[PDB]
Amino acid sequence: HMEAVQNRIVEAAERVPGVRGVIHLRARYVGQDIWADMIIGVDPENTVEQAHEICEAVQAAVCGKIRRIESLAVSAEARE
Amino acid sequence: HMEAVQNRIVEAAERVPGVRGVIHLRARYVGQDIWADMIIGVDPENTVEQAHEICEAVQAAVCGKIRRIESLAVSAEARE
Repeated sequence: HMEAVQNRIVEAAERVPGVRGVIHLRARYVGQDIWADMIIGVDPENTVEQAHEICEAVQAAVCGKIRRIESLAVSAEARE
Repeated sequence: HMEAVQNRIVEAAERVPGVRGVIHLRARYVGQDIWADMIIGVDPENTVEQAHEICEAVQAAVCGKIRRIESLAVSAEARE
C-alpha cells in the first residue's frame, strides 16, 4: 500500500545509471501526497559532480513514474 | 556564547584541507553538550571517496578543538 509505493520508488531508483542500490528511503503521506527522502549508493571513484547528476536523474525518474510524490530529496554515499 | 561556539566550529572546519567553506551548521545544546550537523563545500571534481575523507577530517578537527561537542555529522556538497 505504502509498501507498494516504496517498492515502486526503489525499483525506479535502481533503474538509473550509476545507482548502487537504495541505501535508505523514508516516505510519508502528507494528505494524499508522498514526501520522501532517500540515499543512493554510488561508485566511490565517481566525482562529486557525477554523484549530483545521478541524484538529479533519480529524482526525475522517480517523480516521473510515481505521480503522487510531491517532494523527493536524494543524497549519495560511497558503496562498493 | 552559542555564537562563540559556532564561530569556533566554522573556523576549525575551514582550516581542514579540501573544505570550500561551511555551507550549513546547526548546533544545539543537549544539556551541557553540543550536538551539531554541518555541510561543507568541496571541489566538484573530487571523488566521492575524497569528499568522505574531508568530512571525516573535519569531524576529527572540530571535535578535537571543541571538547563540548558529543555528536557531529558532516556532509559535503559541490561548491565552485
